[PDB]
Amino acid sequence: GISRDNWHKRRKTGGKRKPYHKKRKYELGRPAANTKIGPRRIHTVRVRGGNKKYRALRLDVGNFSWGSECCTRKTRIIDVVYNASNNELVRTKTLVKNCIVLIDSTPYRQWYESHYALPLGRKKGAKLTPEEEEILNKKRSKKIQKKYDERKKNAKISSLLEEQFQQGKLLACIASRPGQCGRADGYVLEGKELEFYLRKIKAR
Amino acid sequence: FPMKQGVLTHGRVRLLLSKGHSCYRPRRTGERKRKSVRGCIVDANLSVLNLVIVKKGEKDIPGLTDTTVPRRLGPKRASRIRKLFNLSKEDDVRQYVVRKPLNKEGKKPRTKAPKIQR
Amino acid sequence: ARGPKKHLKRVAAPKHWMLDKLTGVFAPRPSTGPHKLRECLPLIIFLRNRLKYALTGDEVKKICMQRFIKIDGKVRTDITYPAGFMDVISIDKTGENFRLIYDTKGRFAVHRITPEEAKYKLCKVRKIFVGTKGIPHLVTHDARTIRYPDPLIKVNDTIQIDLETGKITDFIKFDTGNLCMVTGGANLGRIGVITNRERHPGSFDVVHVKDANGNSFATRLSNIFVIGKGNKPWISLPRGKGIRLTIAEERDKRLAAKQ
Amino acid sequence: ADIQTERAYQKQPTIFQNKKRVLLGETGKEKLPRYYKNIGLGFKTPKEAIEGTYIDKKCPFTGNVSIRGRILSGVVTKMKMQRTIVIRRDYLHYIRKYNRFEKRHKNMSVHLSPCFRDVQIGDIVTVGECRPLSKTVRFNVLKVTKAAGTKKQ
RNA sequence: UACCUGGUUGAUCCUGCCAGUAGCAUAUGCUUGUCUCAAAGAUUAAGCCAUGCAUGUCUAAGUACGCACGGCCGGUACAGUGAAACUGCGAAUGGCUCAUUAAAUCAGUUAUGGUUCCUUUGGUCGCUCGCCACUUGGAUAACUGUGGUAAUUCUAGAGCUAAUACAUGCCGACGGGCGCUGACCCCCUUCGCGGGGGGGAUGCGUGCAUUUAUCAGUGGUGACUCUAGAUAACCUCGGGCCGAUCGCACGCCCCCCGUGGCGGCGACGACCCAUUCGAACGUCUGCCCUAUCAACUUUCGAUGGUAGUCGCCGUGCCUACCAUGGUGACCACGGGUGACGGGGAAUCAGGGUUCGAUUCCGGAGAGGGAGCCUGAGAAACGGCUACCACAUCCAAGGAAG
RNA sequence: GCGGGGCCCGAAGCAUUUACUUUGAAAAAAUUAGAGUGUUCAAAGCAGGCCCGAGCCGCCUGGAUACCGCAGCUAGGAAUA
Repeated sequence: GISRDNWHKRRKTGGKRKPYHKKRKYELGRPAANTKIGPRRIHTVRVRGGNKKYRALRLDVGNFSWGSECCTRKTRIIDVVYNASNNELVRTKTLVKNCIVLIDSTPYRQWYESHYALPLGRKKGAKLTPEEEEILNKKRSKKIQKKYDERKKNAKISSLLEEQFQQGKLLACIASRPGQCGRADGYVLEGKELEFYLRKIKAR
Repeated sequence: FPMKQGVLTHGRVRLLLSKGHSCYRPRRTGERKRKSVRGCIVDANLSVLNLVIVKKGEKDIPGLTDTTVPRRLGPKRASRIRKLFNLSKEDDVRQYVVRKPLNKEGKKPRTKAPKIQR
Repeated sequence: ARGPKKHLKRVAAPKHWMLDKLTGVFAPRPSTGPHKLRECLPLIIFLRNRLKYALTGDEVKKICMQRFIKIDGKVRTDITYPAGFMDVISIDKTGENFRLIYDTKGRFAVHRITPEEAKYKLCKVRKIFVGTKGIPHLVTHDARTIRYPDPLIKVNDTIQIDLETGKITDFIKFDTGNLCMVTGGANLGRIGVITNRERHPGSFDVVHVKDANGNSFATRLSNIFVIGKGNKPWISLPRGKGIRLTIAEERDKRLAAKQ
Repeated sequence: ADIQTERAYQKQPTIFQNKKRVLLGETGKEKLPRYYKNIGLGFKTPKEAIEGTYIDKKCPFTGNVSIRGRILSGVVTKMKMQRTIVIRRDYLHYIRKYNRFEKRHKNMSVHLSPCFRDVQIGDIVTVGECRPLSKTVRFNVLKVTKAAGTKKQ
């Protein structure tokens, strides 16, 4: 019976306003979903209109976006690394909207290798026999070697970003609203924005 | 007060019953109601108990395990009449329909057949 | 209160229905439909007050449940159906074929039409938009929507559609000089040519309407309904031709025809 | 003197910051595209709402707030309370019993967007209205015009 | 009809009230032959209530395997008429009362570019490339037959049987087009060469709706982060649509071939779009008496700022972290009201005074507070659960208000 | 608005800002003010009126209008403050 209306606030002057009707149905109860990382639990709550909203009790994967090279893949959620609204929601590992997440790199490593044919995540080599020696060589024809050697302008990544492709996990940001639509979508941190939060994680 | 499956406590408790549990047919839709139901563990404080055979053994109790009641309403949907008579395919469902005989005294002795569905 | 209302009291009904006060407590309550209900007129009081083919609320029902009352070329069987403006009713057995037009005193006027002019109606559009896959839509005065219209039809333009086909026959563009009819406010029912449309950024646009006898007036843009190209109307007019007479001018023409 | 003084990354929701940085796009000469829009009814967009560097959800020029409704005017009477000022609009109320007026007022909190510099105590500010922005702040500042200034010793 | 008259004194002129006089509205007194309209348990007690009633509902068209009947028209699916029960849809209207409520309601005004909407209409409903479809699966009521209780619209067990109930699921359209890819083009500058193209072998994806990101800038508005287009991808198992439905007149092609193909009018449901009926929240201006009520509001949201959480959406509506604000002698705040607000009513020179519980619009509430279920719409009370208060039946185990 | 001319005037600035005034919208009926009409009269009601020679598919006509404060929205006026 937790409500959301305005007649229980003290008014602008600082006077008590007395209740002039009962609490109504269209200030419906507001419990928190508290979506956390695990298997997939989705529960459905009807609303006014007979419509549905999918509140997310427990989530595994996401559909995060890359943007700078325009890639979107499903990817599972490793960890929550920073939250702006509350420093206590990260010690309980709860998915909210503007929290900075940590996801893997194996959808983004293999797409970037299957599109540019550069090794990625490598620092040492001498282990690259089974599916890495073949994908960059592939026995191309003439004009297929043509269209990939001209991508030596747009294969670069800024040094702050491939520093976290080497050691495995990329941190991204949720842009969806879990517990409202039931999904954890969003975009990957990059650029001057990534210098921001990687200060705000390091300063913790 | 009737018993209810799944109490696992002998005695009498009070349950909030919705549509579709047991022991409570509602009066209008969406109504929930608190009613006293008896536990599933049996005691000596029962006036009657229901009791159903799952295996017949030695001999015939007279009037209990003999005198077969004819199941007078046969299959009506055109998939439980095809399963009953083991019809393979397109075996003219309209032909093998079961028909009820009618034996009033003051009227002519009738027969009735159902509709078909699906 | 706890939901939508489905009663209507007799004195709260629109007075251009010209209802009684002492024949009952309640009013007909026109159903949800194409026209808004203060503007509109239901089918019940049309055949027992305006045409007197029936006497009760039962008798209007058992003409209508014999399935010959044709609103806009469709048989509508409920007797509280909201009729509205510029629609053709059609008895189709004794063949009167009325069109519902405001007279010059603000009321829906009984007005016959020839059975070949009954084939169409006119509608002011209220919104044009592109729909899915990049195709055009428009929505009209009534609830009829049209796909693929002639793309010259701007907002608040007047189209002519035929019933039994349903695609737009003629459009007639809202321009100064044309012959409009006002369907809302204190001046409604008068028919005159458009003088100018004076804009307001964000507020309500008002137009000035010159009639055919010098009495210019003004109502805002949401009440204006163009039915003529320059000076000739495409539909048949009622008597008075949308010329409001003054009360001395109503006095003498009425008390000399009763000579 | 930086902009990022919050605990979340403040930015505009529409413009995309990353534009193929590489040997083509060098980090030495670096601007970002500034989303602004223009409000109808003939109100100008000041230079600081275009060549500024700020960020505001509730600025009418660069946020997600859309003015439509009344337009009023008042006097800036207290200039505390970050990004929202309180203005007082005096008026006259008429008592027809005594055939005389009654000098009334009521003040109102309005959103001072940071595209205005010389907003000091006692100015004229015309104000339009929009969606609810806070518990009491329903309006948004459109156009300051100075008073009691232009030369001070 | 812009009106007065009697009373302080032995008289006088005054100030001043008293009394007179005329309405209209409650009651009461005596009285009352006829007839037209006609208020009527509002005030004190929004006190308590016996009994009986005021919400229910079949079309040609969801389900008859009751003989309740039918001509049982005849050797079998159903001539129809149909009770009962399942399903659907109303029961959220109306009615009643005026207790609460003094910028709250309400009134004019203006918004939703910050949202939802059964229905009604009008649209959209082969756009999706993927061994039942000539039809798939499981139950259940009414019924039959046993019951249990002092007692209720209490229900149990087992036997049957249906669907427009509850689920599953396909053919056809479907031939492909596009985009991403991609073992030969050699005809170009093979001169050692660099080549310039169209092309196939190849495997993915492909509609609407939902979710996120990026690109461009058909139609719109005063004004978009609008509508439409483009690319990468998502699609929640308490899982989005993409018809396993029922009537009526029956007709057409019949070349495979006398069995298979085509059809008229409906009635139902179906995501989404607009419409209609709305609802909700906002803006402006307006309310009575009181200072023997002058400071208030902020630990416990008071005013704002960022980020969110849920909410149908905007917003301290909440939460966290920061800022110290907001209102006030132009009467805040507190108190009172025999305060429901208004259209209105009585009054009548002009200005006003006073009433407005009461049929119209709006709001609030069903003994008092509170919490929910179903549903498009209720924090519903001739719905439910609990406490408080009042009260009924009991065979004293419980039942119902 | 009949890249450079003519019977030509729109967009634009409102170049102090307001009060005031005038205009135009938009304002639910009922009630009141009143139009019409022998409810037999009247209070009321919104009806009714006219020849039948029977064609009389029955004819004509009403169900007005004024008043909705202040506050907003428009246009015009600029003394007064």
